Amino acid sequence: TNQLQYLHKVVMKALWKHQFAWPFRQPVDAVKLGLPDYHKIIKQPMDMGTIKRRLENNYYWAASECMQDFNTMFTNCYIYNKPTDDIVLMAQTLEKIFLQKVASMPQE
Amino acid sequence: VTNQLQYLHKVVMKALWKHQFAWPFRQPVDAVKLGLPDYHKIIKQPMDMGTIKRRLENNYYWAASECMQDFNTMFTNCYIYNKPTDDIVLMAQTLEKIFLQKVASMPQ
Ligand SMILES: Cc1noc(C)c1-c1ccccc1
Ligand SMILES: Cc1noc(C)c1-c1ccccc1
Repeated sequence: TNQLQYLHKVVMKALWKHQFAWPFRQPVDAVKLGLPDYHKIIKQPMDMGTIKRRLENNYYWAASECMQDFNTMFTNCYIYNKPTDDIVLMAQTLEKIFLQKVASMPQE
Repeated sequence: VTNQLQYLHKVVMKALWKHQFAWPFRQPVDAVKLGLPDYHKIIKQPMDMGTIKRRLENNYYWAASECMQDFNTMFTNCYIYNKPTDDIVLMAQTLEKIFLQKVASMPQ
């Protein structure tokens, strides 16, 4: 759709290149990061790499569905991490940009 | 008074305000009442639907994005402060899904 094209080419491209985006471009690697409780707490892992691949494989049926995945990614970060962790501030910044760009999305 | 702000008031806020899970969000978190002495130490910008509704009623917002950021802050505060297993997190997620669904059809 026009909306999914906007989410891919306008919203995602703007988040992806951001200086705080690198932790969110691929799944959380709990082994590498040494977080053995990560998958016990976060039951629906999500990241922008997964979202981008879904957008490109025509996985989504509606823009809302893609937006839900972005939300899961941010929510997972807030739920798992300590409120004072830098990663929370990084998610908040990206999330604010996501909403700004979503506000200008085409209507269909 | 913009087309988008009207949508936020008449479609988004209308849908969320009356929801069966909305009650904890209709007024600011009362840390004294709930016995949460650390709430304001962790959450620096409290937000709730009553405040947002008032702002929409009183033409406080200059742009739809500003209102959208208030909704987002309300939900994000809830995910950051509470434990992963708290019911309030599920309630917030249910409301936020509706928020995103409706926002996907907001006028461009
Ligand atoms: C992203 C993200 N969400 O939770 C954690 C933990 C991360 C993360 C932190 C550092 C590097 C990569 C991912
Ligand atoms: C909403 C909300 N966010 O954190 C807390 C704590 C609440 C809350 C829980 C029960 C009743 C009212 C607010």
